[PDB]
Amino acid sequence: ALTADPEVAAAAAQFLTPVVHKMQALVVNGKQAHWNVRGSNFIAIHELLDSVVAHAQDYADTAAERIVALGLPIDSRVSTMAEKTSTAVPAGFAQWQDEIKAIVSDIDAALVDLQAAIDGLDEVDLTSQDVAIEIKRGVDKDRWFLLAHLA
Amino acid sequence: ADPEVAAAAAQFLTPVVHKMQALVVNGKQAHWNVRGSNFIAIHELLDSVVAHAQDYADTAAERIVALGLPIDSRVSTMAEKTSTAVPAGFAQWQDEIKAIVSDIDAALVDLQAAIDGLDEVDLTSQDVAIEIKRGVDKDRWFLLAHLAE
Amino acid sequence: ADPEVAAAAAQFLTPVVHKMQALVVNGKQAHWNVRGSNFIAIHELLDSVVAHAQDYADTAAERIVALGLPIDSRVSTMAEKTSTAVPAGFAQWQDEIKAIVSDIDAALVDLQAAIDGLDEVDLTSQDVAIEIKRGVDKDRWFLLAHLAE
Amino acid sequence: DPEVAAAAAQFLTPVVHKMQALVVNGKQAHWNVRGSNFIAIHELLDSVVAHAQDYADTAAERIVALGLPIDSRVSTMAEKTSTAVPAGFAQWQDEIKAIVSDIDAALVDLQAAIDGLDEVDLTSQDVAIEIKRGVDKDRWFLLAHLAE
Amino acid sequence: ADPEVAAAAAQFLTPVVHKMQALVVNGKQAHWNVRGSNFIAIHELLDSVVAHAQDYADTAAERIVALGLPIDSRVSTMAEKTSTAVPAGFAQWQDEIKAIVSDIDAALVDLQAAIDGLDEVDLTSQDVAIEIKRGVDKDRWFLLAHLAE
Amino acid sequence: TADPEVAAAAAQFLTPVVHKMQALVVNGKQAHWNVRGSNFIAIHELLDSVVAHAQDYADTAAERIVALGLPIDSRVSTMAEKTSTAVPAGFAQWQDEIKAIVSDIDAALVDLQAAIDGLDEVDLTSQDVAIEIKRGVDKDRWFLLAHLAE
Amino acid sequence: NITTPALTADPEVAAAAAQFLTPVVHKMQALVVNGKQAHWNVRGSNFIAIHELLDSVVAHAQDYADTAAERIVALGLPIDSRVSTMAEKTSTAVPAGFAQWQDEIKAIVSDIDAALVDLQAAIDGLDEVDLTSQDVAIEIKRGVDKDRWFLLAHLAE
Amino acid sequence: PEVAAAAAQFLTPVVHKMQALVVNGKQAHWNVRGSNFIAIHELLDSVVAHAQDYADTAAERIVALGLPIDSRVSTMAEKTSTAVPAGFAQWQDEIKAIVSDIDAALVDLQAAIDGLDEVDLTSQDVAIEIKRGVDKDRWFLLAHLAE
Amino acid sequence: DPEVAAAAAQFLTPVVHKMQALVVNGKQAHWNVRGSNFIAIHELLDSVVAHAQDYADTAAERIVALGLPIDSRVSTMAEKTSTAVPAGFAQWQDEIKAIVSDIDAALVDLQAAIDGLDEVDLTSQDVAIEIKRGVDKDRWFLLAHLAE
Amino acid sequence: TADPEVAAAAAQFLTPVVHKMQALVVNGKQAHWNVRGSNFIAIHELLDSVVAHAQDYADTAAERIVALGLPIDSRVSTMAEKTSTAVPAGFAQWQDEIKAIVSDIDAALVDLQAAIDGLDEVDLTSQDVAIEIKRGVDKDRWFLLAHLAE
Amino acid sequence: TADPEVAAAAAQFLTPVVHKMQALVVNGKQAHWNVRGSNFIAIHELLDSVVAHAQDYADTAAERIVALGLPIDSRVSTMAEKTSTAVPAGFAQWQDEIKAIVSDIDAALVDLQAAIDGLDEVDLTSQDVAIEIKRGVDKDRWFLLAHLAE
Amino acid sequence: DPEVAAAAAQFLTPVVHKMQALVVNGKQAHWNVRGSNFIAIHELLDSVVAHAQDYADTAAERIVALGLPIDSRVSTMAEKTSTAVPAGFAQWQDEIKAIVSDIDAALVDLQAAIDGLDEVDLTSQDVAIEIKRGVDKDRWFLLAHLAE
Ligand SMILES: [Fe+3]
Ligand SMILES: [Fe+3]
Repeated sequence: ALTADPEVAAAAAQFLTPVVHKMQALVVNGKQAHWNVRGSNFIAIHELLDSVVAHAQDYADTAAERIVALGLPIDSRVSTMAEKTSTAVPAGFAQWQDEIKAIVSDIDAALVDLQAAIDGLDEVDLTSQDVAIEIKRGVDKDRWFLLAHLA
Repeated sequence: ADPEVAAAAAQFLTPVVHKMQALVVNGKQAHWNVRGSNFIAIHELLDSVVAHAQDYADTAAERIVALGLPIDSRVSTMAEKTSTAVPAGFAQWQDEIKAIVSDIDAALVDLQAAIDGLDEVDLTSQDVAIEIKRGVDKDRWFLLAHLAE
Repeated sequence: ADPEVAAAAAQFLTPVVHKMQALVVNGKQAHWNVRGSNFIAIHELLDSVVAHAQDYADTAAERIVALGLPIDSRVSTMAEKTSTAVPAGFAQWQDEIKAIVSDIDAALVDLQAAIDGLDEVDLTSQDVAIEIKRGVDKDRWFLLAHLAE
Repeated sequence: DPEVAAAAAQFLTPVVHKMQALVVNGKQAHWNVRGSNFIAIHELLDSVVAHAQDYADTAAERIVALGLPIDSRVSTMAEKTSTAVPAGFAQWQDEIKAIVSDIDAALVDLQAAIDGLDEVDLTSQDVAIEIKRGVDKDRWFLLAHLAE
Repeated sequence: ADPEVAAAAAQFLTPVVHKMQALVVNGKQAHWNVRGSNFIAIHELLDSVVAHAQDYADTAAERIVALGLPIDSRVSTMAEKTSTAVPAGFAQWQDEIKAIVSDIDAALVDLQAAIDGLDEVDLTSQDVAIEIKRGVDKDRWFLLAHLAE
Repeated sequence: TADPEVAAAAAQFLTPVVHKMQALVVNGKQAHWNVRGSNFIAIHELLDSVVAHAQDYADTAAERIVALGLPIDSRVSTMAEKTSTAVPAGFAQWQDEIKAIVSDIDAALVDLQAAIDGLDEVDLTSQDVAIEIKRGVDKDRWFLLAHLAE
Repeated sequence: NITTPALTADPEVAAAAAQFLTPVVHKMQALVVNGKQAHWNVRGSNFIAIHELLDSVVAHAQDYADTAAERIVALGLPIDSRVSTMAEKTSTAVPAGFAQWQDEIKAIVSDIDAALVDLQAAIDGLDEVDLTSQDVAIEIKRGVDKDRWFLLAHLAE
Repeated sequence: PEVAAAAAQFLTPVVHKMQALVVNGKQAHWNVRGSNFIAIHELLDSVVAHAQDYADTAAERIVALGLPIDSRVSTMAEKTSTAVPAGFAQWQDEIKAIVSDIDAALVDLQAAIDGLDEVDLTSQDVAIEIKRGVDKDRWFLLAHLAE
Repeated sequence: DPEVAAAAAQFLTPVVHKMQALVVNGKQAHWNVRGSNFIAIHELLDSVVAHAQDYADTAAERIVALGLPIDSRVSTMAEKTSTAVPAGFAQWQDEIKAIVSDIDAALVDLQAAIDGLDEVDLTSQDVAIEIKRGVDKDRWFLLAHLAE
Repeated sequence: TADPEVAAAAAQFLTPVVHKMQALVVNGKQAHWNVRGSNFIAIHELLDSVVAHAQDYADTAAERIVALGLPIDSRVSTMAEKTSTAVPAGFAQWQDEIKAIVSDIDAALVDLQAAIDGLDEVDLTSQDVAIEIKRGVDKDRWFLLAHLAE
Repeated sequence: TADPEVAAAAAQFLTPVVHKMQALVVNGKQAHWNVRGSNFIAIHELLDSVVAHAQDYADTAAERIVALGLPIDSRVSTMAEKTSTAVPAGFAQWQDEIKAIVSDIDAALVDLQAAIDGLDEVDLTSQDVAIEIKRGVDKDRWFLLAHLAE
Repeated sequence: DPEVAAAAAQFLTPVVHKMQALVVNGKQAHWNVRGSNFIAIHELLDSVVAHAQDYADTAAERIVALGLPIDSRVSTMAEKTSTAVPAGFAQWQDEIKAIVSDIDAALVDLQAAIDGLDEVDLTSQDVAIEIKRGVDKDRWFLLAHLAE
């Protein structure tokens, strides 16, 4: 996809690439939490986590395709993703409160990156900014549904 | 209940979870970055490879957990245990297919070991491995038939 | 037919029909009577268990009938052949879960014996028992996961 | 008082037992039915079973919503119900007569629930009236086959 | 017509409209502000209670309008005729359940009054109240079972 | 982590949106039930869709507030203090129902436009919620109003 | 052979259903035919809204005829709703050709009014006799009362 | 007016007979008895839903061309007759009675196809489509008596 | 014989142009219609547009299926068609009359196709017949509103 | 190394299954069109369901052989050479169509059991394919034959 | 009382169409399973759609014959005597699968046109069946052949 | 402020015209496309067409909802619009290139709308941004085919 302004494409890649890596990692780590969660709220949190993962897969895809449509590649191979990301999700079985605290922590780091994209794209490309804004609304809502459980 | 039955099954199935889950991530990579004369049909087919891979990853991982054992499928553990030929950047559809087929071949090696090895251990977990192997053998053919020429 | 092939399946699949269909009735009982902080999630979870049990009971019974033998699964015969831990009246969700898992664990013994017993005799009926065991093992995990810690 | 909750359980409890028993004995007929009408009757019996399970759930939960438990364990249900459904294979005409006989007994309980709840609780009465409309229709779909 | 039939419908169903419509708004209040260990299940359950209450308000109101009489359920009038135990802000789920159960109990008084009052007047409008009462009694149990023991 | 000031300022802009939208649900139903006249079925139906949109908008705005970590007071008593309606008490011709609901919508549009201008310097994510609500509300207003054009 | 289960299990309750629901079936079934006539022939400024609203009134009337008829038959007595009988037992204000939508509405409401009289008589006559059949009449009266309002509201005020 | 007139001449009998078939097929559906009850009760409902569609299609064809249709119950009854029994009947007899009503409708359908042929091929297509469906329905019914 | 394809192209091409034009001009009437019947007519015109797009597709694909190109570019379509749809806001009665006038012109061409394909290609003729059935019905749905 | 015997065995054991399932589609359609008598609608529909299942089993078996890298010859001419039907050439009573279809099914079950036996030692993934087809076909058989238990 | 000529003409002109469409299901599946090369997935899928359409057309044309009171013989053995295919025995490139399929479709179209012309004086209802099948087959043929336009 | 509605009409009007023209020229390309990618490109063009028709409706109804008419008659649309889509049969690479060219022109107008609405009306700006996001994506799906 060409195109007209290499500066617009370069800004989208710069601000949206970290969003892709963190959303795609949240699919893999969210799956881990969903399989390994235990305790009194299992079925609800098991299912809430699968929701979060479905959302994160869709956000990863939207952000990535926005980049590619502007004519730049994205490297989101597993090795790259793992170099660029970190998770607090436990290695094995864990009580639901603890999986929520871990997922909320990964969500918090994605939000830092989404907010950086919103500010960064504001004077360069409002169309790519809108992608980060839409992702941010969905993630802020997921974060509330997770965290409401701990209050 | 024999805990070595569950542990042995987890040992056969864990590589399948790691490889299927990496196939989801690396297939998305190929789905985003593919170019060339067959773009739309391959971009769509890779997405359906990915959706199958995610299901197979879920089926295998929840067999392990149903057997009572945890599964370490964190991003960090997955990268340590898997490797991909999917290119880093834009690539022609033939090259994307070849690389996804190579990742699949390595998954089929672990599925065949799981099928052989579960035969003496746990037939219900064997069946999970056969079911994933049927589906994966079919994706492999859909991909490879494009290069037959 | 081979007269033994049919007789082996009635013998191994019959107790699965009886326990699966008893699990529909006692599942409903738990579903109606369950109380406490997790009511809505467990009320629905149990409904899902009942729906699976009903499907599994049909699949096993219809496999037996397809091979040409009758099945006696009247209320009276089922009560003779089955037992339940589900309480008579209101009970906290933890206790409903333990009671149903107990009932499942008994079904699992009969499924595993059908899997072992069908192995050199009728692989088509063995597949029925395997397919039912997979779903029952998963329903047991969803129930049991609630009681960890 | 609610002696009003107690009346629901008295009049609706029989309904839960007979409907729930109809799910099991209905499935028995469905599996074991034979002969020239197999597929229409096998299907129709599966439809009667689905209805029965719904009615059992509606009656039971009406009782629980009022505050009283229900004992519908397999043992209690067997003690309080009887079936004419044959132990094994049987012609479609015989399965019908057996099932209609099981329906006729439930209908007796539903009518006693309608009459009994009339001066006590119209909301529970309405549950038994709803179930009786469905069970009356099921009985006709079955029995019209033998009309002949 | 006989104008006393429409008049008794409006007299006994109007409070059902006001309290069902109020339960939609105050239900949404509790749905948004609910907090604690059971959040997702209770947040969803309350949304279902709100959807039922909206349907019930509609059914009762259209029965009145179909008999030829108007209904005043503007916000101002509905606020004069109803009150709520739902808190102004964030609250634990046990407290939201108790507040909403309180509101349901007042609507139940009015439903039973309609059922009794419409019995020698209009059995078609009586049936509308009976249908709403069946749904509200079930909703009430779903909420209240979470608090039991 | 994240500026409580931003959240607090955003809740202030969105809170009137929630009260006005939730009131349009109740007032719109009022109009839906009591509307009369030659256009009854079309307008009775349009009002139902207006009510269903309004309820979604109330839910999106309120959920945005709570996602920012703040409570929302939308009890009936509070909503009645902060809102008023032109919808008649009883039976009304469809022309009069449209003019009343348009007047209620117009007042919502004032709060919406204030959210949009004010959130531009506070939170663009919250501002997008208000923009999405105003696009739908604007459209609903035209569908109502086009009827009176002649 | 045989003979066995009775087909008409309660002949007095059967007879009450047939006595009170038969007129319901004939008028509901007639409403389907005459509703379609109005649906086809309606003209004027409200054409499309009215054309469609008449189509739902027709679909309701068909389902109510079916519910009423199958209640009678389930209880064990036949129903004669052949075209010749329904025509003897029913009449319509619906015009023979094209008619403006207000006049179609008035005609349909007049046919619904005659149906409502039969439904109220059924609700009253089944009251001490068969509450299950009564419930069928109540359910139909609720939906017919609502369709009457939808039609009639158009002519207010 | 010529095409409108031809449409009215040929499709009007189709409307009357299809709408009658709805009412008389409903009668057969309620009152059918016998070893084949469920399959025939359900098959008769499907014939009734087709007949209602066919009436609606033929009727709107006439009206779209500018002529009214009188399909009130009194007019339909004056123009149609049925062999459907007044009460309970065995399914073999409901099928013979319904196939009789259908044979009558087929004669009017074929007349409409022959008569619209020099006049209006678009109205003629309505008659053909109805006939295809009604021939199929007649076969589903009649196959049951083939032995 | 290449003259089957040529006849279809000859009789179906004006049908594609007028149906495609009706999508655009009907969208125009859809956006700009005002007055007491707004929502009903705004919806009805969307439905006319959806049908017209389908008719255009069916006719054009019949031509291409027979082996011949179709020139339905905007520029060509505009040379070949005219509309009475007003430039701006108009009352619903006026939108209906202007769309009925564009439909009447489409009917002249459909009828010429039906007559012209009669001795040549009954399969292409069936395409014209099917489109004409649907457009005759649309015209009535519009016009009935003005009967009074 | 890779192993060709796994593929050749699948083709050996699954190919009769493809041809017999595919011929059942065509002969089952024949019985479906030409069936007559007291049970016509129920049998006519039943047979359509058996044909839908048979088409699925053919596809499943074929694509298994293809996925393993080997071609399948299932042209009409080849299929006709390798298969045979008891279905009558013209109209037949439903009891006779049922007997003819059950006979075609019985022959296909012989090949499925040979495939299940033959694949046990060689390729359990393909064996599974045959087991799944056999469960469906065994059940189709019963639904048909139950009508003759009379 | 029914004209024996109407039935006989429909059997005469529609029976070849049933044989050719039913064969196209079988040979189309063969092409679907065995196709290869750069357009695999798009043609694999396009062939399944042509197979489904061919099955629907087979059904429609056969049911028209039986509705008129005549049986039809579409057993595998008869269908094979009466049809032939160019679809290859094994793996083939997608260009050659398209060409083969088009060739089978061209043979069906000559029979469709013969039905349309021959039913014109006898039975317009049966001619309509042939007309409808021909519109769909002419479209399938275009979708296949346009790939070879380069 | 009627300067708002006037801004939306100024900036959104070229969007309505070029999207609506893309429907007609997109159908032309979809009908006439040929070559080794026929079915995938035939289907992709139908999807671009369906998006374009929705983008046109969204932009036009934004203008109308603000209280201004829109002239999108065929004749006005043709005056304001140009296509590079060939008159007849063309290879899929040429149709892609022609359509992409038509999409590039729409994107200039979309960008002018985004930039021009920024200080006037953020609600109409958002319409243009949403349209631009979908149009950028469709352009990529088309153009990725030509990367070799
Ligand atoms: Fe999972
Ligand atoms: Fe919400």
